[PDB]
Amino acid sequence: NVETVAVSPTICRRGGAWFASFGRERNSGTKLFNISGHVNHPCTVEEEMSVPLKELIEKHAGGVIGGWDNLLAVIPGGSSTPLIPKSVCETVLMDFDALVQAQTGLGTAAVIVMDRSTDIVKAIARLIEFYKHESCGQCTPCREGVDWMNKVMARFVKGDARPAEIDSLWEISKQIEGHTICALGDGAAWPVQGLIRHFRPELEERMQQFALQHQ
Amino acid sequence: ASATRVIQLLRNWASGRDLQAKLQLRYQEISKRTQPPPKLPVGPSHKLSNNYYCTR
Ligand SMILES: Cc1cc2nc3c(=O)[nH]c(=O)nc-3n(C[C@H](O)[C@H](O)[C@H](O)COP(=O)(O)O)c2cc1C
Ligand code: SF4
Repeated sequence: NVETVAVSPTICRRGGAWFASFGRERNSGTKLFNISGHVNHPCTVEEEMSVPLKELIEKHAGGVIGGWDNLLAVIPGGSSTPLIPKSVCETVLMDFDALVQAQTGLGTAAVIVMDRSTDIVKAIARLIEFYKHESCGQCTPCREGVDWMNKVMARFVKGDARPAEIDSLWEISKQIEGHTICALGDGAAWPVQGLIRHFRPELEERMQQFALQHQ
Repeated sequence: ASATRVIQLLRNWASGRDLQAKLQLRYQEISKRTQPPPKLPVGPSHKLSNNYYCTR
């Protein structure tokens, strides 16, 4: 990666120990951070590895729009990583191990924040549509299953589906992950899993509202 | 059954029982030859998840 190559000469000049002094064990160094979405000051900043997410947002991004209580969800490491809600975002650190223990992963350290005035299902569905448009089509699980996920997700936003399917969708994602040639299939499966795991009531309520409205 | 009273009594007495109670000819008590459509439920393997064929 560009960042690894670009930091190697400074590591050589200043020493491995100087770089290793930062962060926790097995999480050494300083990492570039991108903050985007529903923040007052979206920006790119360089900061110590194991920073808290809330500290990073409140210090460098100017805070989440409408105050911290207005936070709904965060995707901490780019679209591939699953999202985490406010309850876990409160006291989570920004590194590989800590973010894995939160069932997400550090990824590329691309924080994308969403307040409570956005449609979380719509945002995840847009990410799935991006993945559908970006798959190379070489192997059948990614090609077929990501197209299928895209179609299911679009229906989910509307609420046109039924409650039983959600589990179906979860199973479909499992089938894709670990069965493809490359990790694009995993990167499409994980956001769906995160959305299901943390916002199943929202999907159920949307389906119920659609069923009530359509009789 | 359209049988007269005297004929009914004679056949009942010859048979030794009441024949009008249990007639071997069928009448309007059978079901109609046109019926409403059925719905016909599905079986237990019609789930959308937790339904892998290797487990059944
Ligand atoms: C679908 C997909 C897209 C990727 N895109 C990039 C990318 O744009 N830039 C990048 O540095 N790594 C990308 N990666 C990860 C690369 O494999 C990575 O660069 C490689 O492992 C070496 O990176 P490293 O210097 O961090 O070890 C991508 C991986 C996948 C599965
Ligand atoms: S998982 Fe990777 S190799 Fe397979 S179809 Fe998707 S992009 Fe192509």
